Amino acid sequence: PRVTVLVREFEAFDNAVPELVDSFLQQDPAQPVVVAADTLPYPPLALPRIPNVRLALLQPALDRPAAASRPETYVATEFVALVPDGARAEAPGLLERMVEALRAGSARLVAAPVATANPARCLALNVSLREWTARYGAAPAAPRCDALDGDAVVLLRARDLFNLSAPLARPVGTSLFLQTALRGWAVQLLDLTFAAARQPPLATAHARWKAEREGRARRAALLRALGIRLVSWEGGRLEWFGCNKETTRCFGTVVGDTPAYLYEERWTPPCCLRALRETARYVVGVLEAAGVRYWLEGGSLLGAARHGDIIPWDYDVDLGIYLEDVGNCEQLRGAEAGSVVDERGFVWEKAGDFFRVQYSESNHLHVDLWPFYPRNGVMTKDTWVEFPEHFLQPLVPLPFAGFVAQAPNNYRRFLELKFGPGVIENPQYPN
Amino acid sequence: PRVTVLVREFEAFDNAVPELVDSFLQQDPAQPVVVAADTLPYPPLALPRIPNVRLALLQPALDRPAAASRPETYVATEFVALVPDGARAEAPGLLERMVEALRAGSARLVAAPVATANPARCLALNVSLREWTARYGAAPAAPRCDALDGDAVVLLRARDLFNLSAPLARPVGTSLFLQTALRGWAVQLLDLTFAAARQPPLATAHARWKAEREGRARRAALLRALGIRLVSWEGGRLEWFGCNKETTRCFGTVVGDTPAYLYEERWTPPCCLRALRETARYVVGVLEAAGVRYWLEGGSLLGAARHGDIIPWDYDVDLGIYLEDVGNCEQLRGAEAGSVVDERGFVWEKAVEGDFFRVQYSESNHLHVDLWPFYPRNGVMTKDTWVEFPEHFLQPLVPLPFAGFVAQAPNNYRRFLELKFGPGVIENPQYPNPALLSLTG
Amino acid sequence: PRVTVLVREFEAFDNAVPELVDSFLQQDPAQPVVVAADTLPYPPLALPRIPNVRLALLQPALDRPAAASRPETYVATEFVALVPDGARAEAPGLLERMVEALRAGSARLVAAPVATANPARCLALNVSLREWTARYGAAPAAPRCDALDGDAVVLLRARDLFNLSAPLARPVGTSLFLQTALRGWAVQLLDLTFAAARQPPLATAHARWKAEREGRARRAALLRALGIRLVSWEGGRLEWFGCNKETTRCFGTVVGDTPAYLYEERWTPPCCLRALRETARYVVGVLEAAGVRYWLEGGSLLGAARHGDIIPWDYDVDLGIYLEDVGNCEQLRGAEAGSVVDERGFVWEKAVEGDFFRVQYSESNHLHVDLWPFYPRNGVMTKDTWLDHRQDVEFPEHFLQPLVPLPFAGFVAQAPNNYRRFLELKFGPGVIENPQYPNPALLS
Amino acid sequence: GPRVTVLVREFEAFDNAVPELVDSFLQQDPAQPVVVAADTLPYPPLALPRIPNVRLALLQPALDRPAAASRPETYVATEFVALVPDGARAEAPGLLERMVEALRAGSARLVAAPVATANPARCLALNVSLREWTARYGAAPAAPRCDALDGDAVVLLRARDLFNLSAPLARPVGTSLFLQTALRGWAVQLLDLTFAAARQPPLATAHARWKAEREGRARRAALLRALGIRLVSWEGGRLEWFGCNKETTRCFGTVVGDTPAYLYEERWTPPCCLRALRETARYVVGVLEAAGVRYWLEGGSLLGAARHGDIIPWDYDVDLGIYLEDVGNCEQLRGAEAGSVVDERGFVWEKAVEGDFFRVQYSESNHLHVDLWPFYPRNGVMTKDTDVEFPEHFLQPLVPLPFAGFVAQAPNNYRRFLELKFGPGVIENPQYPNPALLSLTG
Ligand SMILES: *[C@@H]1O[C@H](CO)[C@@H](O)[C@H](O)[C@H]1NC(C)=O
Ligand SMILES: *[C@@H]1O[C@H](CO)[C@@H](O)[C@H](O)[C@H]1NC(C)=O
Ligand SMILES: *[C@@H]1O[C@H](CO)[C@@H](O)[C@H](O)[C@H]1NC(C)=O
Ligand SMILES: *[C@@H]1O[C@H](CO)[C@@H](O)[C@H](O)[C@H]1NC(C)=O
Ligand SMILES: *[C@@H]1O[C@H](CO)[C@@H](O)[C@H](O)[C@H]1NC(C)=O
Ligand SMILES: [Ba+2]
Ligand SMILES: [Ba+2]
Ligand SMILES: [Ba+2]
Ligand SMILES: [Ba+2]
Ligand SMILES: [Zn+2]
Ligand SMILES: [Zn+2]
Ligand SMILES: [Zn+2]
Ligand SMILES: [Zn+2]
Repeated sequence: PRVTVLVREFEAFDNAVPELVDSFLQQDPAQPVVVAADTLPYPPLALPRIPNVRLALLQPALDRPAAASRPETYVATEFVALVPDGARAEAPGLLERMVEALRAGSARLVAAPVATANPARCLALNVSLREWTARYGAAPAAPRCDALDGDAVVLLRARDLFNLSAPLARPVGTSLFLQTALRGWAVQLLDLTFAAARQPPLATAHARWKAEREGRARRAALLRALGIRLVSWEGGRLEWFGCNKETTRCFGTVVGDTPAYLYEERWTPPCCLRALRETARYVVGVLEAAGVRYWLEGGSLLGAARHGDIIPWDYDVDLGIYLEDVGNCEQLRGAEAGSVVDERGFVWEKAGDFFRVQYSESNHLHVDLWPFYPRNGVMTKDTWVEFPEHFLQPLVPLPFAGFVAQAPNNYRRFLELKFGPGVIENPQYPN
Repeated sequence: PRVTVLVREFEAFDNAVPELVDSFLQQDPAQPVVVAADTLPYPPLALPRIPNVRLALLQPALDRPAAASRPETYVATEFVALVPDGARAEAPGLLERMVEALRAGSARLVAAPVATANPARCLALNVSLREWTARYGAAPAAPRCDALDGDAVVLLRARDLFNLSAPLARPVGTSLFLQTALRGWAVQLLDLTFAAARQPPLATAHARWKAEREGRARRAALLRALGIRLVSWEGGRLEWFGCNKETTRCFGTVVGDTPAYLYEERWTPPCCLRALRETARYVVGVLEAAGVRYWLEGGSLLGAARHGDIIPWDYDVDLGIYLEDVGNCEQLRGAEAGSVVDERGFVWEKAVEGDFFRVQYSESNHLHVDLWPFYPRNGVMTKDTWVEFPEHFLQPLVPLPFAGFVAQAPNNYRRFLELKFGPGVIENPQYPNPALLSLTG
Repeated sequence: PRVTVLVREFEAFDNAVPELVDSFLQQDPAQPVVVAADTLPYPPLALPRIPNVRLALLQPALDRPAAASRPETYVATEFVALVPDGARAEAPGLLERMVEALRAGSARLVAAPVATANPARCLALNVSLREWTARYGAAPAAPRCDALDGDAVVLLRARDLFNLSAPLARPVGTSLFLQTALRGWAVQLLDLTFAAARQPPLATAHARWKAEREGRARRAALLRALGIRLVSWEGGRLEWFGCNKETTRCFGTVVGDTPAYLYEERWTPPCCLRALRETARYVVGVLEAAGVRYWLEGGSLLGAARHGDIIPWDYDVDLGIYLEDVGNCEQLRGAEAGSVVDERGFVWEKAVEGDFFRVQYSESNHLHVDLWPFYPRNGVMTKDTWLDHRQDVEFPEHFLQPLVPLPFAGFVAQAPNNYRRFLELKFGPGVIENPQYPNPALLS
Repeated sequence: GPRVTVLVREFEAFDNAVPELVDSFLQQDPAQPVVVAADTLPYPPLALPRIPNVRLALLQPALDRPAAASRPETYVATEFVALVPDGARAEAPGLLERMVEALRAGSARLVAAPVATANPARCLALNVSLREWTARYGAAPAAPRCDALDGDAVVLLRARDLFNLSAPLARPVGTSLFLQTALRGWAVQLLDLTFAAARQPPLATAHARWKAEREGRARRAALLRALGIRLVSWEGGRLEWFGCNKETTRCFGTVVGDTPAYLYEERWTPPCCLRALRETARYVVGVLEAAGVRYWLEGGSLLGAARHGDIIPWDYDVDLGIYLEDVGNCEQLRGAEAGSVVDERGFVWEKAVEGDFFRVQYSESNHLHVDLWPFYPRNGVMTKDTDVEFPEHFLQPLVPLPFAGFVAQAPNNYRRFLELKFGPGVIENPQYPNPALLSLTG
């Protein structure tokens, strides 16, 4: 029943780690304690310089072996307890009680909230790497949950913790449960409680605001490194960690009509789809304002017919327009002379049969506009397939990407025209 | 098969790695080959789908075990051959030649240049972590070297490569030899040449420009992460990677009075020393032009007397001045009414705590020269806040080299220093003591 | 099951500890390993400087806390395995199998021999601190023993090993089992074998020779530090670690008639008793050949009457002689002129107290026989100077006419007739049947 | 409840006043905790009161005791410990809590009160340098705030501070305690309180004192050797040595891979070894000057001379160059080619294993040495046909240079000479040993 206390979540500029360590040492003078950090914390932690208390520095160093930054090599015991800063040991035998709870139960992780201002609460959590998304919500089976929000001591076996790909990546409260929920592991929120530090850290408003800003930066760098572009919550709140109007798009130049994310066995990053939807809405608005006849085309019409949205692995939007109405829209006659950046940041280009509207100068997610003209009662272009004009007389309202778009009438027939029978019900899933 | 080809230095957007892997397989279909990358290379490498060729993705991922990001997981042979993009295997029996050479020699690394436009050259290298410096130079004992500049296949034992802390940190050409040289290991540049790829990568000026921009960015991040603040060639062609006029100073606020670098078992970043020398020179220039009597004080006078420079673990400069001369200098007169940024960015302030003056390098970089006003009563120099000393030490002042210029010092400064610090202090430096610091705090 | 490997038995000048530690690291790269030494070994051990392999220096040091020299603070695991130099991990998971047997069995220690030229064997062991003796013999209930002889990996719980007073005193093979056997613990000798080092230490006869010497010196210092004077084996072989003719006696000058070892709740060291018996045997042989009438006196007679030997907490021997006979013995004649060293190294001298003689084992070892001269006044034996003990009294001469044989200290000695009445006259009724310390007003 | 445990460690079993000491403290408070600590059971018996608050702590391994029994903290349940020397007696009541009150209100982690004996404690300064194996004592400039005490004092400090040291009760406590506390930068405050002397003071006769001092001196010498204190000095003088000498082996023995054992221990060269090196250098130089052998400081010896006029503190030998053509002028050198020569003052002169150089050892047992490297002009260059080769004008002429306490000869413009051999800026950038580096590079 030997447990190593492992401290990872603290701020060098303001912490209660010395009190934390001394509290556990008072219950057992030989208590193994590992404080982990990326670089040597300054001001000095001034931990007891005793063999059972050790500081593990996790970044590479010119004068250290590979083993010196691998944390399992500091942990000899069967069980490990992640303790956040602000916790202290008061009553004895709490770690042993958590161990017997873990062995008695069926959850590979047990947790005991710390009585801070934000004690841990259960949460549900669903990770979809394919969609670059993590969704949180209220946990139906509490005290059994997928993740925790707030402060808690977490206990698990060392073999379980250190076989994870990133066991001590910060913030631990986000990184750990992303990895354990993806593996189908559960955490049991026990009824035990650890007391708070008698002199808690981040006592002033400046200190707390400084810590929250650097914590938000670490959380953003973590999610970007691990492929989470979107955190969403039950209730609707969204947290974005991908591209936007002032950045480049997430994947860059496609070759051979296969974007990079497909080889990573993922679909389109949700931030990229968001920009495409917003550009589709903007362009349609501009076109309808100028009185230009447009209709959904290609995979955009297909996605609209299938589920009213962009096909989740597509990376552009295709609209058809009447060649005759091109002149009615200022952005487009300007696009003939050269690239036009309008007042809202969108970039209209002609390149090439067609026009292309990019989300911004830096973010090259685009809507392609393909002009057709009626010559035979058939709609046709001039460089390269054609379709009869009666599919556009009239056009029908069709939900797409958050707004009501225009589609050819009888568009399921139109889609079997362009793609073959059964296209809507048989999606061509990437493999 | 005893060697595993490992490819780490290449660019996703333009490379010849397929030709590389193919060239080694054309000589032995069973040859073990590992292409290592942080993320899946795009466009697809389309490497042969055989068991002995593996793509090693070294970044941690939510869906993978810890072992997947450890490069030793992918190598099961005794040696590793680090092959740069642009190389190719043509003459059979070349890796076995490098094995025989390394076995018979005393160097732990052997290398063969590749016949590109930039073939490997032999270099000397010493790494001082205390001084945060990588000193390069021409290799006196060539073809036994400390580092290589250029393209080469480097062969060493897998157990050696993967015991390094950062075995595949990029650029490998920089990261590997910083680690091996610090360990006292040599690389032996053999009389063997690998051919270049028949379609070499980065052939256009544009491709090269993008590769070089990314490569320099990776080098800069690598040196900062590893605590190399200064790179030099033959003591010149200095390359800096630390603080400057526009940044914070490297160590920030001292709580000790023991700056952070002492707990890291190093000395003052050269980076910071340079700013201190710059500021001391500028302040002395200002004091002399304004007619302010100054002299080197405390550890600055001690360092000047010892070796004519700042003590390499100190972090400021101290000067004494006559108090009655303060009025002669506009920055100092302005410093008593509040903080003044002068025309060259230096910040002159009057620390109300100690009744002294402080001149910062810049508004953001708080390396400073301190000015201690003394005034004579009864022929003793004294001040009213806190050692006092007889004025005859200042009558007259003598020249003394310090920090790249000639400074003023008290006469009989060795006596002066001995009365302030004790006898023999010039000869017995209080060298930093990590063990003791670990004990006292 | 987590097991820390702990290495204590090795020589700095010649060892295979690097091979040992690497052999366990090849089975588990994070295997916790503690090498313990008294001082920093030179030449350098050059262990892997990785966090799971640590060097524990048990010396005091000005710049270290108390914890730095307490080995338990280096061991965080439930179990610890003492591994000797010259051993090697080859099979996977032997430590796990040893843990399993310890859990399943009743012994607090389990052991696996090492395939050296001298694998561990199973031994019985009784420790008697009161008698300063460790008695070894063949194991009656093997493979369950009190002690081992030879090289073995010994696995036990850290809480058990580090609760011992001297868990890592060298030689561990002697020190550990002296402590565990005294506590009634057993060591189970398992049917598992660790391999020997591929390049074993002490490869040359010279290197071996200096190693056997410094081990012998360490063992001797260990037994003296722990108060083991005598070690015996099943064949009857004895090794001594105390008194001899060439040294000082073990205990020094006695105040209050109560020697220092009694307050340590120990009896007379077995080496001091041996010297006392060989001195008694010699002195009696000299007096008989010289024609001096002697009889067992005081506590020596009492011990003879009880069990034919020196009282086990006594520290001298007392004999009475007719004073008219002193002139018959050359040593006694010389002793009145001064201290005499005789043909066998014994020292004869007239004492510095009450007109009696004293015979020392040697010049350096002052264990002695005291000779008390008596003369008959009127059928009553008496002296002119008397020490202030209840045992120093006049007595009737008829007790000496005639003397009777009585076994004492391995030989037949002369005793007063009716020695029971003689002893009760000098000590009070029932003295033979009621043993007590020389002075129970201080210690009983 | 009492907050101080009296601890008695400094006493002699054959002659002490410990029973009086214990009784005096129990007479102010019968429940006062008192601990007498000893390595073995003191004989003759102490016969201390058989009450629970009086305990004999035996600090010896024993076959029939648990680990806790030999640990002194086992016996202390109070926050504070008062180390009381034998010869003290408690008379004025409440002296211990005045000392507790002083300690809490002050800023020294130790407070002390002298005992009114023949040798009352006096305040001292103490600098401990493990790197130089030296304890430097002197008068205390900021008394009554000290680093160490000399004499008899009751010393009070927190139990957790005392029992956290490596050797809290090592004898003599008056030496071991302040070596450890001064190294930690702790201070002792000599309070203006005084304890009374025992009514019947111990060691009252000259013979008893002689025995007591002999054993104490023996304990002190063993303590400084075990703790690595080779030299004790008072005001920089009155040197007291505890290392090697002319009749012993050198401290670090045989060197493996030019890395002497002291470097791995994160220290520099022992001061006894440096002293012998300076003696041998001065002697060899004097012999060479009297015999007419031209010599010059070479290598690291010259480097130390130019830098600070002494052996570099982590070097362990001295190197001199000589003209080969002058070897015949020296008797000891002439004999050195034949075989090893012990000269009239015990120094040993040898021609080397190979590499053609001469070696002069301090003595037959102590192998600290000066090396002599013979050169000869071949053109204008100095060479040994088996050290760097350098132009001969650096020797035309030689210059005086302070070194190791005398004046030695050096190559002219030794600064240029040194950078030709070692590299630019060598005099100015010394790099003391790097044990962490050493740990990485064997
Ligand atoms: C994760 O998956 C389940 C179905 O397997 C789903 O019902 C649940 O809502 C998902 N998690 C969240 C937080 O929505
Ligand atoms: C991963 O788990 C396996 C099996 O429990 C174990 O052998 C290994 O040591 C673990 N990895 C660690 C703890 O880094
Ligand atoms: C790993 O590197 C360290 C250097 O710090 C060394 O102590 C250790 O022996 C190395 N292990 C191997 C197998 O090279
Ligand atoms: C140990 O003591 C037991 C119990 O009296 C006894 O039977 C046995 O013979 C003794 N063994 C030895 C080796 O003395
Ligand atoms: C102790 O060191 C201080 C500071 O280095 C010095 O001023 C003082 O003279 C030293 N004292 C002794 C006795 O060496
Ligand atoms: Ba499409
Ligand atoms: Ba200073
Ligand atoms: Ba008797
Ligand atoms: Ba040298
Ligand atoms: Zn995106
Ligand atoms: Zn800097
Ligand atoms: Zn004896
Ligand atoms: Zn020495």
